[PDB]
Amino acid sequence: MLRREFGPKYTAKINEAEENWQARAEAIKKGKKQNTWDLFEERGYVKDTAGTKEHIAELMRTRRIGAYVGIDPTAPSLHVGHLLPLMPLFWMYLEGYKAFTLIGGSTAKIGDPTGSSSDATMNMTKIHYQLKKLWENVDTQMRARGYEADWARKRGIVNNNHWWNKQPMLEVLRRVGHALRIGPMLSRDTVKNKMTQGDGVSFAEFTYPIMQGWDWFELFYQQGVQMQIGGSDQYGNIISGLEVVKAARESEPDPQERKYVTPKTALDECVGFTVPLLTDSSGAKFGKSAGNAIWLDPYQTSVFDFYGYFVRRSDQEVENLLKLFTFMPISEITKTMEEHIKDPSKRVAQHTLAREVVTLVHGKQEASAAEDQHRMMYTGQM
Amino acid sequence: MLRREFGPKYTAKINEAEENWQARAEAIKKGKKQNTWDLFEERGYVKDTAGTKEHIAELMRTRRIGAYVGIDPTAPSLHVGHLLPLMPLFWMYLEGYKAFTLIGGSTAKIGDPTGSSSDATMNMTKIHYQLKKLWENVDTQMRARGYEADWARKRGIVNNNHWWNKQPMLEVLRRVGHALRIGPMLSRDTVKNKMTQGDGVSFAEFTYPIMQGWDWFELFYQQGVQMQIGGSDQYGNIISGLEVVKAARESEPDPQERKYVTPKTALDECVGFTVPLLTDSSGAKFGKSAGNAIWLDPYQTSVFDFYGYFVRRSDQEVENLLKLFTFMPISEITKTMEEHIKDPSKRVAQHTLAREVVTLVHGKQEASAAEDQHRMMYTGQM
Ligand SMILES: N[C@@H](Cc1ccc(O)cc1)C(=O)O
Ligand SMILES: N[C@@H](Cc1ccc(O)cc1)C(=O)O
Repeated sequence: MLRREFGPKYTAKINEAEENWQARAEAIKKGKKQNTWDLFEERGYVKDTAGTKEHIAELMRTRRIGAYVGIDPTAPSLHVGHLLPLMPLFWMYLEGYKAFTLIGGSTAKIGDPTGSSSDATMNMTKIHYQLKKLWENVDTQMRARGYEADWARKRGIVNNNHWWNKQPMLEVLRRVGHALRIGPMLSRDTVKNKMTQGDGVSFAEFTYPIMQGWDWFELFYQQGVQMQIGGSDQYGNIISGLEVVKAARESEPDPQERKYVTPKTALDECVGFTVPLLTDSSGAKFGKSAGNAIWLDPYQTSVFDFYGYFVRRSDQEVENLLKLFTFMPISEITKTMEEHIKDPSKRVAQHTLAREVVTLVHGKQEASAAEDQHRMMYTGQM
Repeated sequence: MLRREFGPKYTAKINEAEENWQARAEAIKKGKKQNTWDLFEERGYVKDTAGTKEHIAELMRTRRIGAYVGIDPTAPSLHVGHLLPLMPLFWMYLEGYKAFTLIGGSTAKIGDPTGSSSDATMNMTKIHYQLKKLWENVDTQMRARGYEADWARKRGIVNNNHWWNKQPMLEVLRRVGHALRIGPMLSRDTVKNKMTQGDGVSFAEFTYPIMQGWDWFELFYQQGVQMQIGGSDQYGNIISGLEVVKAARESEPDPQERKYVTPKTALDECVGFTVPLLTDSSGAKFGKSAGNAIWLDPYQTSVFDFYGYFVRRSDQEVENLLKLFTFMPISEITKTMEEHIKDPSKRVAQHTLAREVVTLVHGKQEASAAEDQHRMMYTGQM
């Protein structure tokens, strides 16, 4: 598909960015530079892919694509469980892609089927605040990890209420509703599970993945977003989302828009993947400690208790978590584990994980103070 | 539910209309006047009811309700098959109810699952034209059948593009999507038929009865329409429509609107019914002659051929069709059949049916000329 028209000044910068991206692409082809896709694989972020690995790898190599993660504001704080899909997104941002965190302002009212507006508006506000705060810390870490400035690197926070507040139903149905079949939607475990056992599925719940697909269409249209990264349970939604985006791009009625939105080549298609489901060996969900989430908000979970959660991670899982939840180069993680196995009881690896994650969420100062506290002769049980 | 506020002049007329309606209601209770519901039963219009017969009868007795029939403009002309659901609607209009023919301008693009916009806009225009023309002939017949003027009697033509062009999807999902379960929607023959055999069901097709339900909500809200009359195959849609309307009325967030839209009493609820499926004893669908519809448009089906269709109706079915497709009092139909059985070969009953239906669709002059032609010594085969 053709690039849209812009002014002469923006255009020059876009061309230079494309030239830079292609030098990067050739460096990857020659093996001088690791493809961010191969980084995803090496660090353990890839569970399921919508699109082949080879497809996604070559898209990532050849194009400075946009990617996104959606988050439904179902509570006033994010918790550490939310961090997992965000990490590969943050890596792409560090690498100079365009990366978006979409707040599901409208879609949280429908609710993602499993597997008051006063409060819901407050939650939206707080999630936006927290994502802005976290994105700022990503910038801090970008700078600390030696990544250079890049004009074409982009981050954003989008709320899907931007289109859902007024998006006509008729248009959605006409642009994608004829293309989407309910059999495949119904022939997916999440739907059959909730219908056979549980209290059935509402039309709104049934429609949720169509709305999430239209979200992706809106991000593709507006920001060139070709990739969705999803939580471990989002594979089905990503598959449906791809169908919705494809239908929408193929049904664009204006021939002038079709030049920009209708795919012309194989790599114009959208792609997605999901991150692993993280549990410990006792079955505990990552980010749950006792009957409680480990919140990013210090007013819900103290920094000390946030650090505590990570310092208590098992020796079995800690290397995997260093790869997933830090921006440490693999060589640095290898050296940490080398030190750690000299005497695991010292919890070198876990203190490192804690320091790195607290540093990302709460900053280096808070991280240092929390570490000091967790190295005192008494630290609680718990 | 309370009546909305109006000016002092309109208000007085509404009160008088209500007083007149209540005198009528009491006349029905005392057996001086036939309930229009019992007229429906006597003339053969009732197939299935959404709501009990007793419910619908008492609603009709006690309230000057609004009723509607929806027609999807899938072709440039209506045909005589369309007349069947319209006839009880026209009877209500004659009796002083409020009666609407809704054109499915937006919903024809989705298509009612079974059991170009240049052309589709042209079809919309032509259907509106034809319905205006037919409604005018209803007025003519109203006057010829001795019905007196009534300020509160009302007819209208509405196109659902009036709301569908801009109606936000989010609002529809929030107001009725949590209340509607896909199991009952899926556990209906039309859906299972088209999914098991046939090429499946699109999301748009699956959503069609929700849109038709919102249509009814819009007509309830705007015009006090509590009744839908449907074609023989519309029972499932009417049941779903009732659920959508109920959900919408119960979910109204504004307490000032709830006084008007949220039901307070048993008779505030909506109701519907369907008309019979008409076939002859050879299995031919009513209004199909050879492989062709009998169109209301003289440019597609000549008046002579329209009359011809009715004059050829069987002796077995003709009394039933006189009741369904004419405004003849039962006593008049009884006298016609009395004359007819003296010598059926003269086709007295069928010429009467033809005259009456042609008179409604094409006018008395065209009816007279066509009868003259069909009484010539040669009339064609066919
Ligand atoms: N469905 C995702 C969140 C999400 C919302 C909107 C989107 O467009 C994408 C993702 C979840 O709840 O886990
Ligand atoms: N579904 C009906 C037509 C219709 C359309 C819209 C309505 O709101 C009601 C009825 C049919 O095609 O037979």
